Formats: sequence, C-alpha cells, structure tokens
Amino acid sequence: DQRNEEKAQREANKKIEKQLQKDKQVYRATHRLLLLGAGESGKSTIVKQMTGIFETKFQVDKVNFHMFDVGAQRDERRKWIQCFNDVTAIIFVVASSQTNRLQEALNLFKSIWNNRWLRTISVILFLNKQDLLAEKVLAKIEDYFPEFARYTTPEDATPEPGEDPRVTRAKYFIRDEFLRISTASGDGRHYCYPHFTCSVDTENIRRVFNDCRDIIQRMHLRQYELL
Amino acid sequence: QRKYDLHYRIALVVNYLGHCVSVAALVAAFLLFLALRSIRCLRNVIHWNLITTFILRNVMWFLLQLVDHEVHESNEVWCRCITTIFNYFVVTNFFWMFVEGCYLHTAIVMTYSTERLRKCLFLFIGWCIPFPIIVAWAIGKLYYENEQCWFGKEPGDLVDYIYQGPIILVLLINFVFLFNIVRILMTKLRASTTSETIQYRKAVKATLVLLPLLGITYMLFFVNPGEDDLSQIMFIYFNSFLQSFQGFFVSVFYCFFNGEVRSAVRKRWHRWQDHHSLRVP
Amino acid sequence: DNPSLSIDLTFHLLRTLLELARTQSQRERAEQNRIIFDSV
Amino acid sequence: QVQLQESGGGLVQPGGSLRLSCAASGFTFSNYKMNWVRQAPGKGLEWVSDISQSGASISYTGSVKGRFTISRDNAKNTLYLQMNSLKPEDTAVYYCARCPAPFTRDCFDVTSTTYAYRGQGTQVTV
Amino acid sequence: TASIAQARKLVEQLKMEANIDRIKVSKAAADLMAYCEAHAKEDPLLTPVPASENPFR
Amino acid sequence: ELDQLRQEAEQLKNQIRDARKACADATLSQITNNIDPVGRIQMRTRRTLRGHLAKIYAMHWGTDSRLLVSASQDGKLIIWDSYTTNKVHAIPLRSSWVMTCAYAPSGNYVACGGLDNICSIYNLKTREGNVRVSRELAGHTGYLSCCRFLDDNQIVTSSGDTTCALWDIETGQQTTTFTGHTGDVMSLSLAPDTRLFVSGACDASAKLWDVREGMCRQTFTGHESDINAICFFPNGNAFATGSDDATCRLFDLRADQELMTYSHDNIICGITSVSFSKSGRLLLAGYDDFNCNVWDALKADRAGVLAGHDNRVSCLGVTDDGMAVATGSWDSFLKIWN
Ligand SMILES: CC(C)CCC[C@@H](C)[C@H]1CC[C@H]2[C@@H]3CC=C4C[C@@H](O)CC[C@]4(C)[C@H]3CC[C@]12C
Ligand SMILES: CC(C)CCC[C@@H](C)[C@H]1CC[C@H]2[C@@H]3CC=C4C[C@@H](O)CC[C@]4(C)[C@H]3CC[C@]12C
Ligand SMILES: CC(C)CCC[C@@H](C)[C@H]1CC[C@H]2[C@@H]3CC=C4C[C@@H](O)CC[C@]4(C)[C@H]3CC[C@]12C
Ligand SMILES: CC(C)CCC[C@@H](C)[C@H]1CC[C@H]2[C@@H]3CC=C4C[C@@H](O)CC[C@]4(C)[C@H]3CC[C@]12C
Ligand SMILES: CCCCCCCCCCCCCCCC(=O)O
Ligand SMILES: CCCCCCCCCCCCCCCC(=O)O
Ligand SMILES: CCCCCCCCCCCCCCCC(=O)O
Ligand SMILES: CCCCCCCCCCCCCCCC(=O)O
Ligand SMILES: CCCCCCCCCCCCCCCC(=O)O
Repeated sequence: DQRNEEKAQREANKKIEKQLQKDKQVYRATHRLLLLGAGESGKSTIVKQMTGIFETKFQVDKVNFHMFDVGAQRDERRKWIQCFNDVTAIIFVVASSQTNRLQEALNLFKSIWNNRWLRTISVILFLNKQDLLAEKVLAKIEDYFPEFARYTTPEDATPEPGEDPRVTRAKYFIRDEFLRISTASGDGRHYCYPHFTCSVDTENIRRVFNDCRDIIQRMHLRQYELL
Repeated sequence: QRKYDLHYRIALVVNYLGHCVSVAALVAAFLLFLALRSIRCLRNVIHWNLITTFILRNVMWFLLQLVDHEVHESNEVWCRCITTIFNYFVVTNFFWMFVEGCYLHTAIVMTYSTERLRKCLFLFIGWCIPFPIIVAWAIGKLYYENEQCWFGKEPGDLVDYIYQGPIILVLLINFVFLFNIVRILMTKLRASTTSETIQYRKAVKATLVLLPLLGITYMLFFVNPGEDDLSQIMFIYFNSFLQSFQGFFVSVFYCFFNGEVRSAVRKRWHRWQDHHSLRVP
Repeated sequence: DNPSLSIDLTFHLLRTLLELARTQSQRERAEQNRIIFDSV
Repeated sequence: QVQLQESGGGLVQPGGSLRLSCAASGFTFSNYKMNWVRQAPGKGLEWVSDISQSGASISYTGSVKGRFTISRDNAKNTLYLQMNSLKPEDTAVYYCARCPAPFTRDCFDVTSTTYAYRGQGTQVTV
Repeated sequence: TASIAQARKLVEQLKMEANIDRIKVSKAAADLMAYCEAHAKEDPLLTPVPASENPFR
Repeated sequence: ELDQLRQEAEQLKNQIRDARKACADATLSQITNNIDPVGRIQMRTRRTLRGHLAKIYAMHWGTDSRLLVSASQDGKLIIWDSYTTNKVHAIPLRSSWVMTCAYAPSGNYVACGGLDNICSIYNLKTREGNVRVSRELAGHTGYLSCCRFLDDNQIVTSSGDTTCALWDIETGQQTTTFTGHTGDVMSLSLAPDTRLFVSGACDASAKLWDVREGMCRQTFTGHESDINAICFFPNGNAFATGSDDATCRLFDLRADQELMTYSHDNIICGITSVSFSKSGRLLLAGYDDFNCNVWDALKADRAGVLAGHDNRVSCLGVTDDGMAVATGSWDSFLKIWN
C-alpha cells in the first residue's frame, strides 16, 4: 500500500533526476547571449544575417550559442533586464551617427555598466553604420560634443589603409567616449570589447566567438585567483 | 665511511617538522572543505582529493618511519606492506597532480572543452588507474628482488622504474601545462593592467604559487651527482624543504588565502551568531 | 650508475640512516667483542 | 505620494539667464540621483544633465556643457538649474526627474515616454 | 489631443475614489488586533509545536 | 483645456488627503502597547530542495500543503513533494524566461508565464500518462509578471503593459480587462472569498480591483519606489506591500490609508517577496541582502531573521495551515523553514 506508493515515487524521482541530469549536460555546454540595442541601431540586420522575445540558435566550431533579442516590450527596462544576469555577454549595438542618439546610447551603456546585477557580465560593443558616418562626415558630431575639436588620433590603434582620417578620427572619438565611462568603475570585474562593424558583414560571428572565449578564459583565471 | 653524518639527522628533523606542520594544516583544510557546502564545484572536489592524498601519504610516512635495521635485514610482511601502500599513495598523489594540471590546462587553454570533463573520469584517473601499476610492481618485485622490505636500492636493479616512469611523465606534462598557462596569462595581462611592473609582479607571483600545486618543485633540483660534498647538502636540504612543505603551501594558498573560502567562513560565522542571537535583542 | 631522483629521496633518506644505524650496531657489537676479550 | 513641481520659464532672449526650480514632496530627497531632461516640440525626450545624491558627481550633455549649472539643496529640499548664455535651439519643455532606486548609480527609465517619477515640466521659449 | 481623454478618465476615477465610506483607524485597528489575538493559538509559526504533531521533523 | 482638468484632479486629491487626515484619529503604534511582544523567532531549515539549474524565480503552495510548484530560468517547472523531497513532476517549458507560476485550488492545472507574453496552462490529470499543454493565452503586449487562479475556469493575470486581465480558460479569450495603472504591475493577491484583488505597480501605487465589475475601487500611494510584492491579510480587510526603498507598508481597505511602515536604518536593500502567517501576527519579507526578516505586524519590531541563502531571495510562500515557509532564492535552492 504505502510502501509500494513510496517505491513508485522513488522510481518516478529517479526517472525525473535522470532527465534533469541529461538536461544539465545539454544546458551547461551552451552559452547564452543578450542582444540589446535601439530600433534604429540595426539589430534587425543582425538577427537576419547572424511573442515578446525571439530566439536565435547558431553554432561556431561545434559550439552552441543562443541569442535573445528583445521583441514586443515597452520602453521601460528596469525590471525585465534583471532576468538576464546568467548570460555570458551583452552584445550592445550602437549606431555611429534629429535627436541625440549617441548620448542616449551612452546613458543606457552607463546604466548597464553601473547596474547592481550587471557587474559580472561583459559587454561586446558593436558600432554599426560606419558607411553612414563616412557619408555624413563629408557634408553634427562636433556640435553634440565639443571635445571633438581637442582630440587627436590615438597612435596605439591600427586602422586600415585607404580611409579618410576624419572618419577613423570620429570612430576613435566615439570609442574613447565609450571607454571613458567603461574604464571608470570596472576594476577588473568585467570588461568591454568594442568593435567596428558594418551592416552587411559576416565577420561579426568570429568576433563574438573570440570575445566569449576571452570572457570565459578571464573567468577561469579569476576563479583560480591568478588574474 | 661517509663524511657527512649529522646532516641526515638535521634533515630528518626538518622533514619531521615539515610533515607535522603539513598534517596540522591539511586536517584544517579537510574540515573546511567538508563543512562548506556552498563551494562544491569540480575545482574544490579535485583540491579536496589532492588534500586527501597528501594526508594519506603523510600518515603512511609516519607509519613507515618506525623501522630499524633488524626489520631491514630480516624481511617481514608488514614492512613491505607499509612500503607498498606508501608507494600507492605517492603514485596516487602524482596522478592527482596530473588531474589538477589537466583540468587547469583544459580550463584555460581549450576553454570550450570544459564540459567534456566529468567527475567519474577524474576519479578513475586519480584513484582507479594506479591499481595495477602498483600490483605489477609488486608481482614484479616478489619474483626478483624480495629483500630489504621491497625498497632497498641495489646496483643492477630496475624494478623500481615501474611506478616512477609515469611519475616522470606526469611531471613533464605538468611542466608543459605550466608553460602554456604562464604564456596565456602573460597574453591576458598585456591587455589588462596598464602598468608593466605590476604585470610582471603578478606573473612572478602566479608562477611561484603554481609551482607547489603541479609538482614542478621536484623538477627544480632533480638530478645531482654524489661526488661533491657541498652540493649534496644543498640537494638533501632543498629537496626536504620542497617535499615536506609542499602540502602546507598547497593547503595555505588554496584554503586560507582564497577569497571565497574566507567569505564562506564569515557567512557561516554570521549564521552561527544569528542562531546564537548575540547581536540581536 | 647510481640514480638519486627527488621522488625516490625519502627512501634514500631512510636507507642511509639504517646503514648508519647498522654501522653503529656493529660498533656496539665491536664493544661487545671487547667484552669477549674480557672473557678471554 | 511622490510628486515633483517645476517653477520658472517664460519668454526669454538669446544670451540671457534663467533659473529653473524643482520642489519635491513625498520622499527623502538626499537619497536619489536627480536628472534634468528636456523635450523639444517635434522631437522626442532627450537627457540634459544630472547631479548625484551628495552632489559630488555632476554630469552634462556635450551640447549643454559650459552653459548650464545643475545644483541641489538637500536641506531645503530643492533642485536648481541655472541657464546662462542661452541659444534659440533650447526652446523645450523641461522636466526634473527622479531615478527609481535609492542608493544606486544606474538610472534606466529617465528618458522614456510614460514615466511616473517626474513632474509636468515647464516651457522655455527663446 | 490624446492626453485630454486620459485626464478626463483620471478626473472621473478620482471622483469615484473621493466619495467612499471610510471607517475610523481605531475600530479597524481593534478588529485587526482582535483577529490576530483570536487565532493566535492555532498558528504553528507563532507558537511552535512539538515534534510529534510537526510533520517536517 | 489641460490646465483645468489637472487643476480639478489636484483639488480632488487634496479633498482625498483632507478626508484621510480627518479619518486619521490615532496611529496603530499607540494602542498596541497593551499587546505582549512575541520575542525572538527561532526557525530552522527542515528540508532543502535542490533540483534546479538556473535561478528560481517564483513558487506557489498547494491547498493541501503537500505539493508545491517551482519555476526556474532554464525552462523548468518542477512540482515538488514537500514532505519526502521527491520530485513529483518536471515540466520542460517552451521559453526559458519564466517570471510567475500558480497552482490550481483543485490541484488539476498549473499556469506559468514570462517574457514570451503567453500564459501556458498545463493539465495534471495525465490520462495518457504524461502532462501536456492544455491552454495558451496570448493577449498581452508586455511581460507577464503574475498569475493566480480563481477556479478551474477563470484566471487573473497581470502583465508588464500596465494591464491586468481576467481570462476564461475554456474559450481561450479574455473575460474582462483592467487598465488603470501607469507603471508595470508586478504582483497581485486574491481575496480569501475571491471577490476583490489588489495589484501593485511600478508607480508606487496599489489598486483594489473588483473581479465581476471590472473597475478600480481604491488607490493607495504611500511608497517612494517600485512596489515589487503584495500580500492580502488572512481576514480580508488589509494588505501589505514591499518596495525598493527598503520599507514594507501595511495598508487598510476601510480607512483608505497606510496603517504601519516597517523599516530600519541599516536595511538599504529592495524587497522581493512578502507573505503573512496563518494568524496574521508575523510578516515575512524577502530582501536583497541574502536573508529574510520576520517582522511583528502589530509592534513593528524585527522579531526574527531567516539567513540560510547564498544569493538574492526571489520568492517566499506560507502554507494555508501555516505549518512551514518555503523560500526560494537565486542559488537554485528551495529551503523550507519551520
Ligand atoms: C604545528 C607544529 C608547530 C607542530 C610542531 C611539533 C614539533 C614541535 C615536534 C612534534 C614531533 C617532534 C619530533 C619527534 C621526533 C623527533 C626525532 C628525534 O630524534 C629528534 C627530535 C624530533 C625531530 C622531534 C622534534 C620536535 C617535533 C617535530
Ligand atoms: C597552524 C595549523 C594548526 C593550522 C591552523 C589553520 C586554521 C586554524 C587557521 C589558519 C588561518 C586561519 C584563517 C585566517 C584568516 C581568516 C579570514 C577571516 O576573515 C575568517 C577566519 C580565517 C579564515 C581564519 C580561520 C582559521 C585559520 C584557517
Ligand atoms: C590493492 C593495492 C593497494 C596493492 C596492495 C598490495 C599489498 C597490500 C598486498 C598485495 C600482494 C600481497 C602479497 C602477496 C604475497 C605475499 C607472499 C607472502 O609469503 C608474504 C605476504 C605477501 C608479500 C603479500 C603481502 C601483501 C601484498 C603485497
Ligand atoms: C589499500 C587500498 C586498497 C585502499 C584503497 C582505498 C580506496 C578504495 C578508497 C579510500 C578513499 C576512498 C575515496 C574517498 C572519497 C571519495 C570522494 C567521493 O566523492 C567519491 C569516492 C571517493 C573517491 C572514494 C573512493 C574509494 C576510496 C579511494
Ligand atoms: C586490504 C587490506 C588492508 C590491511 C592489510 C594488513 C596487512 C597485515 C600484514 C600482516 C601483519 C602481521 C602483524 C603481526 C604482529 C606484528 O608484528 O606487528
Ligand atoms: C595498513 C597496515 C598498518 C597497520 C598499523 C597501523 C597502526 C600502527 C600504530 C603504531 C603506533 C606506534 C607508536 C610508537 C610510540 C613510541 O615511539 O614509543
Ligand atoms: C583491492 C582493489 C580495490 C578496488 C577499489 C575500486 C575503487 C572504485 C572507485 C569508484 C569511483 C566511482 C566514481 C563515480 C562513478 C560514477 O559517477 O558513475
Ligand atoms: C608528450 C606530451 C605532449 C603534451 C601535449 C599537451 C597538449 C598540447 C596542447 C597544445 C595547445 C596549443 C594552443 C595554442 C595557443 C596559441 O598560442 O595560439
Ligand atoms: C631555486 C629557487 C626555487 C624556489 C622555490 C619556491 C617554492 C615556492 C615558495 C613560495 C610558495 C608560495 C608563497 C606565497 C603564498 C601566498 O601568500 O600566496
């Protein structure tokens, strides 16, 4: 009676625990990512090339990756962003550019970087729309930011040849404006990985894979109290 | 006769003191790893297994210290049994050093293969693989050299290389792993710290603190000929200092200086104070 | 052709001490031989 | 009940000064980072400036840097904004906003459409 | 011309919420402490139970 | 035309404030000096449930005080037996971001929701032998934050698009809607007779809604930050809210104002889950500093502390007979304190 019922409950518990161990073997090998950005930044081209939430499954070198872009949600972000604290990286897409979009992107990046539950996660920064910046530098970046005049090109970075110097100057200026607030409260707990990407490009997946490799290797170095 | 006779006695005193301090630290590390259930990842399991191998090695060394020359001449059963169990725990200690080096190398270098490593495979490599290596030693020792409690070194004897060959291979593989870890740690520190001097200081600290874990200290002063007088004293004292205090250094750095273990001890002390309600009315 | 590996040092530490102890025992037995001379 | 009230504004000339005030009621003022956010007619909301809890960290937008001054008085429970050397592009509705969590450095929904922790704003026309 | 309907609905909601029947704080507080005092005997969290009738021990 | 309507609204709020100050005779902390204090509360972790992988976000007890649901962030909804720690069910979910879960008062259905804006109701009858998707409800434009069962046919849900909704499970459509909030509704709590329900939002407001009529009755604004949790009193005349300003607040339905405020000078962390006991004398509150606090609901004193979790406490639940308290935190551990 009761002994056979407890035996059946123990067998059901063993089957459920075997299914949970198989789902643990599946779940621990996959790496989660949070794709976040504005509507005009170009995340639609990212989810095309590379309901309230959309799921994107892919793999690099037999390594699985899920990317979760935000769908039909509101403008308020202070409550549903706390669920994304177990992800490995936040792919933050900005548009390198009429309202001031760069200052709003800097405010959102500062609010992510200085959040209480987002101190462990690293941010892969993607500065999209570089050809649009190359068009607009020819004929309002210096108006929204007066520090663009008193700024020179950093010699430690290696640009590609065949480019106008004002274009890469604006690129390095926006990158330094992100790294000024990125390197203010990091303290080695989490880093930012800026990249120069275009709308139609296929080299971004390798950048995401290498940056996630760097994040997990720095995590394993930090757990052994070495770095 | 040998010129240096008090040097072995003082080295025996140094080895006794080092093994006593090592036991007094590793028992506390054993208790702090069994009590803390918050940190139960694979890293703490492999460190706890290394601590258990060092404890069993030190206990069998203290049991092996008892013998006199009458048991060395008259071959007995319990003497060779103690030496066989001690050799088994030495080979198990080197295999768990190999498990630590392989897990650290697969966590740093090939970081997308950390989930292929299970607990059962590491326990099989650590404890279950060196069962025949001792037994094929002992059956290799019983038929050929059945004298002097199965450990007397004789000229023209090569049965002791059954269990030492894998130890030398483990030390070479751990040296290659340590070189790769130091190289990738330098690669990560070239882009993290702005100051180069702090980078070199952290690299020297990490190398000198990963030397006692992987067993590379035995490779520091490995060979020395027995013809010089001033070199043999440095050989015996330096190996005694690196062997008797190795488990102490491993226990101190991986139990006492770790931040997560100190945080867990302080949280359990706060929970015990809340159960006592000393600070709460 | 004598190997003095660091791994095999602990047994090496013991054996030599036992040899010294054996020598000391023979030295005491040498004194006992003197006692035999006291019997002769 | 959290309620913020703005004061100041009117028709001003380019190159003049104007002092906007923000009075708080219903919460502790010295625990929240405070914001000034404008909205131009024909455009969306855009963040102007902010001052921290103790008043140490003060940050601006680059388009408003060197011409605006944000201050706060925790004892008198008020938030001031000094507007000298104005520009005809600065005609907007100004809001004083409060970050939702106390004792923090992050502010998420300050420059949003439907946010309930700010006042009704004031019109500044140049 | 969109916030006028929201303001009108808010005025109607405050008009519905303003004209209600409110009870004094003392009588309601007496009712709350009477409810907390009457059922205080059968609360296993307030007053503990022995290990015989406790199913979790 | 906007100045006169908002001026009339401010005049109506001033009239409501004057009526609340006129009805405020004396506070609760003045007449509770005759009630004896409870003292130090000593509770221990009797059971510990460890079968989840990601962080446990919500739970709900059954009416028999035997089974309990628990939702995790890996796509798992596990139905536990609280007596012998045996896993009774383990439902894999479609989306791995779950923010709420509920258990039916009859014990037949289990609902769940999250960032996919769809409430999934599963059946536990198991005619074939396994569970399956019984119903999917999709009518919200924001994240579903809470869901509760009235009976086997109706379900009250609250979403992140400032809307609550009463749904009929059989027809698969909304019975009625509730559109009165300006911030994201975080949690709701039903009445003991299932006649009214309170709902707290992210604009520091808790509104009392009627189920059958479909219109707001009373509005309570006493907090300073986002109200994350709410819990109705066991008699049916009061409730308690927790917010991010480290203050719990006990509100009354009759007096239409706040009765008591539970706070401290050292507590500077947000509140995630609040619940009452069977008698209503104790008030348990889950904080963000890795432990829960058991306050006295009539003396405003921190009577006890439950400190056994390693990460942020996300959910807390008390049984119907008041025999145990199950607390779930972000370290994938359900601890049953008693
Ligand atoms: C935790 C630390 C401080 C414990 C230290 C214990 C020390 C003081 C004690 C315990 C065992 C003792 C040793 C026991 C045996 C011998 C062999 C004898 O022929 C020389 C003394 C010597 C070598 C003793 C020296 C002192 C000794 C090492
Ligand atoms: C010397 C022999 C006996 C070994 C003794 C080991 C034990 C008893 C000692 C040595 C180092 C000590 C630790 C030193 C530092 C800290 C950090 C503090 O915030 C918590 C206690 C804690 C963690 C101590 C606990 C006790 C400790 C672990
Ligand atoms: C299981 C692992 C640890 C190996 C254990 C080895 C030890 C405990 C066992 C295995 C083989 C055993 C030996 C088998 C045969 C003999 C010959 C007999 O005339 C004396 C005892 C002696 C010498 C035994 C001593 C103990 C022994 C050496
Ligand atoms: C004389 C020889 C035969 C003695 C051999 C003793 C062996 C069989 C015993 C002693 C210590 C034991 C280990 C003690 C601790 C652990 C950790 C646990 O998580 C897995 C089992 C494991 C790994 C045990 C396996 C069996 C074990 C290795
Ligand atoms: C798996 C077996 C573990 C235990 C092995 C015990 C080996 C005992 C060997 C014989 C010991 C005889 C001792 C006789 C008394 C003495 O002189 O000390
Ligand atoms: C596995 C076989 C080993 C069996 C032996 C285990 C217990 C040995 C205990 C020896 C104690 C010797 C104490 C000597 C004290 C002294 O120096 O006078
Ligand atoms: C004298 C011979 C003794 C042999 C002792 C054999 C020891 C076996 C150890 C088994 C370890 C099991 C590890 C876990 C396995 C699993 O997870 O499935
Ligand atoms: C006979 C012993 C052989 C030991 C081999 C250990 C495993 C070697 C792994 C090599 C990894 C090489 C990684 C290269 C990283 C890089 O610099 O790009
Ligand atoms: C020929 C030179 C050999 C040097 C051998 C050094 C052996 C290791 C010594 C340092 C051990 C670790 C000490 C620091 C521990 C810590 O506080 O982290």
